[PDB]
Amino acid sequence: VWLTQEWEDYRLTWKPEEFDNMKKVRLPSKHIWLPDVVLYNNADGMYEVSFYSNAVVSYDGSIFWLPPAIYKSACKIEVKHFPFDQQNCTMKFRSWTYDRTEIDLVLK
Amino acid sequence: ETRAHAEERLLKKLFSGYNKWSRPVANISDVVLVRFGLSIAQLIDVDEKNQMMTTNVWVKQEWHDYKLRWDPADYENVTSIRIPSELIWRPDIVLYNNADGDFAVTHLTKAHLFHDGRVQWTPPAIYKSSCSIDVTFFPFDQQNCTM
Ligand SMILES: *[C@@H]1O[C@H](CO)[C@@H](O)[C@H](O)[C@H]1NC(C)=O
Ligand SMILES: *[C@@H]1O[C@H](CO)[C@@H](O)[C@H](O)[C@H]1NC(C)=O
Ligand SMILES: *[C@@H]1O[C@H](CO)[C@@H](O)[C@H](O)[C@H]1NC(C)=O
Ligand SMILES: [Ca+2]
Repeated sequence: VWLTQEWEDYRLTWKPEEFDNMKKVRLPSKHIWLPDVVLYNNADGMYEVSFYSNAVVSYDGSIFWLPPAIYKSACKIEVKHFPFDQQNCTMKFRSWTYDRTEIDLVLK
Repeated sequence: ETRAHAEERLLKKLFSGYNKWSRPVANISDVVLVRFGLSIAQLIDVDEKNQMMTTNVWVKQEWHDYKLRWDPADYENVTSIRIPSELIWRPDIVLYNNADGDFAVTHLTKAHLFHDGRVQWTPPAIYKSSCSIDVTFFPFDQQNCTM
């Protein structure tokens, strides 16, 4: 999967005209504040994303982050109609650092 | 006046003279009281043949640090912060009966620090432990695996 994430960091703004009309730059995600969103129902105990890619920052303070991830989630398998069965496997994503009082999660 | 400057000031104050290799007690004779609790997320596997048990748990730990204290009135009523756990002293809790895994917590998430010194740290962990398996009444058996 690609875990697309977007938020506003007001401290990462700039006036484009002072910087040769640049509208966005890439900053290393390791060097900026990140919302620690991960998959809780993973099996094998892997939570984070695979690579920690770069983040695209806009001149107005908007952050767009698109890191890749290999996830091994656990799901209930229904065997009643095997091999004509359909499975319903869920993936739950949460902030392991911040609760609802500090960050809100919203579906794009 | 925004909370961000106040938190930055608080952080610069807390870790000015902080040593993370030092047991956080004012008096040498004092004992660090660590409240320890487990929370099982799932029972990944019970390996009867290899006599091993894989679990996914949250290791809840709580103690007091006498150097990480402040008055919220002087920092815009900031009562608690989240900090990386690798910046502070932590207890060295290890699983004795480890088998085919890690002894200690390896994830090192962020710790919740309150203004009275309380530190709350709840990293996740996947443990593979040893437990003798009794199969007298298989498949009606009841196993008793310890940690
Ligand atoms: C530490 O506690 C002991 C009693 O257990 C006391 O005799 C000693 O004076 C204390 N030291 C300090 C520096 O408070
Ligand atoms: C300060 O923070 C506490 C805890 O968040 C809150 O209950 C209180 O209303 C805030 N304001 C004052 C003046 O204490
Ligand atoms: C499970 O094993 C532990 C360790 O030997 C023992 O203390 C406990 O009483 C046992 N419980 C049962 C129900 O057998
Ligand atoms: Ca098994």
